[PDB]
Amino acid sequence: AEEVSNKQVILKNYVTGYPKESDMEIKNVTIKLKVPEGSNDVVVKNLYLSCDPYMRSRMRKIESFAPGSPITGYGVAKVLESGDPKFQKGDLVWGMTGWEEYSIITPLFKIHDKDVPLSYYTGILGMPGMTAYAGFHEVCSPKKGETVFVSAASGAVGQLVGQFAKMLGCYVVGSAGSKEKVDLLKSKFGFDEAFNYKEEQDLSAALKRYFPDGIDIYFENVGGKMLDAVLVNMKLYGRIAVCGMIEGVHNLFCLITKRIRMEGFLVFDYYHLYPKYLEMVIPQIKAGKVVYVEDVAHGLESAPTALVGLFSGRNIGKQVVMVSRE
Amino acid sequence: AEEVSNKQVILKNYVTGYPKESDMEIKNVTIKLKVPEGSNDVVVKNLYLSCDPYMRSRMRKESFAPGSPITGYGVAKVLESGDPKFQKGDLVWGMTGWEEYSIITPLFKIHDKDVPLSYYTGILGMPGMTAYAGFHEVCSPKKGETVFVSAASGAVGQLVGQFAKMLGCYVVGSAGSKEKVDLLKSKFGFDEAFNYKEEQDLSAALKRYFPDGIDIYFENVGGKMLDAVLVNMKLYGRIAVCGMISQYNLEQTEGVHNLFCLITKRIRMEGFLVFDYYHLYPKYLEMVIPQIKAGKVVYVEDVAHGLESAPTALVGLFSGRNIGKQVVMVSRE
Repeated sequence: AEEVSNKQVILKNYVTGYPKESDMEIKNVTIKLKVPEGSNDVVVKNLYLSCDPYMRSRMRKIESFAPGSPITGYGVAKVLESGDPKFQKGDLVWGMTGWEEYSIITPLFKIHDKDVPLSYYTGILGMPGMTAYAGFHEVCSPKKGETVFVSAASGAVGQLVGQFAKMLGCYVVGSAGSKEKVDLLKSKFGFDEAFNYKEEQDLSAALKRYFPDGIDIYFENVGGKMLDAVLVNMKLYGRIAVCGMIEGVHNLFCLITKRIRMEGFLVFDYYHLYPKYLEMVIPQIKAGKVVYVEDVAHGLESAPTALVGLFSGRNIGKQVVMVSRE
Repeated sequence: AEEVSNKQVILKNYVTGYPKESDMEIKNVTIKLKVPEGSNDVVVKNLYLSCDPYMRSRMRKESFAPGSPITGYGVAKVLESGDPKFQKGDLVWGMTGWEEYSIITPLFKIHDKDVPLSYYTGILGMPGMTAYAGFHEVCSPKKGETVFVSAASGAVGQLVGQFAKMLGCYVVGSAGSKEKVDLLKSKFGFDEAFNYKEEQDLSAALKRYFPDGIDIYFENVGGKMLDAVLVNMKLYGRIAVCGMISQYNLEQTEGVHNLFCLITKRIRMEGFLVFDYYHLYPKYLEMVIPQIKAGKVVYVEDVAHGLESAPTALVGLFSGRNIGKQVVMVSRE
């Protein structure tokens, strides 16, 4: 069997406050590229690793990461060997993998379309795209002409939700944390309006300015004070898809008077709809009708920085790490 | 037209904290029992008035007006009508004034008086329709699911528990006294119940009653109770947000902290108002009335007598003096 050096990003310890580079280290080991006898494991060479916000919670003790082992997360990989009938040497796959050059994956999606850049299978064609589609299309049951608000709108998820809303004929407003993200939202992603929540003294007032007749749909990435501001601005029968949250919420009585449906979901419950997502979004990508922006960090050695950078909000759009070229 | 003296319960001032009896007064006016010449109004004699917790909010600056009668749901007899739908002698229920006689702009006609008329302020009126629409529709309940009902001895929660039981759900209720807890289990057939005041830790109390979590929360209370439920919900759990009674007498609301559970447990938490479900009211009556007459569905109300008791009845409600649904009888007829 092939035996190769394997660079890994190890969680050195659980993190309490500011996740920092020094909470991870690079370890170099030797791996044999062989399906373990008996198993239906898959042996892969990792090509891209996604840096996704949910991973931060996994660095603290609560399934969390383990000190001493590689970080894991969504990625794109090429199969080298397989004990699973459905994958063969040479297949391209996306799903959960290790933060390392080669992983052994236990019981993952096969990639069929390679006309698109492979990096997209960490964003629009991967979990963030499926998340936006599940929350917006499935949970909010949106209708043409409805008004839509997205918090953390410059994120991997939010930027898609906004474009999907536009594609449907909705009026769409986004919230973000810098001048440059706000301009990106309007100038690159086609949000009708956007605002820097940091510059507003009164979030409810600011939502009222952009939604004079109220909000039909909130794509919730934030919670707390932002949610309170959304609640008093919702239209009757308004819908809130609770995707992510980052202060006590005081305005829940608005759920009654406005008859709001507020509903949490997890993307992995909707993966049986992924083919039907690919059929909607792939042509849009081709017709240049849905755009995507991303920061690409190069090499595993840059991965600790990239991850801390994402957690920090120090980057524009989706953060990814390219593990190797080709 | 007949002209009669008309006692009225007037809101004297907007209310700060818990209402007191002195926030209201009895006034006596002369009323002409006549349909205003242009209108399709109905002239009614009021027989029963409901005391409902949502009224407490209407007492602060839709809101009630200082100097004017309190208004709310009641049961009344038609004396004169400018509306072909309603005839002299009809019994109706709907919004009316806290007074002996009201002029209403059309309101449900009552057909069955083989039940107590007071029932049309509760089990057969708005609270019963709320329990029905909230549990039967909003909660999408299934046999064998676990159900928690806050303010369970209240007018709405006491029905929710019995509906859940009829479906074969396992049902637990919270109330604010030993007497109300005993009632939930002995009369309303809740599987368990507890006095919220006697629990050091609501989250741990709910874990004890629901080892595997709560499928359905019928929410009447809000606040720390909701936070304790959130951490105890099952996967794809549902919360019908009906009322938040713990919140109505506060200058500012309490912060809810556990909404991250909506994500982890994929909960649907949905507000609703009975106004949107009155299309199901004929279905609800035709189901519930046979059950009432068979003693398969039970109700507990308190009936205070005379308009002069209404302030005390209303204040009492807001502070838990009543067992079950509070009503005021204005008159017999």
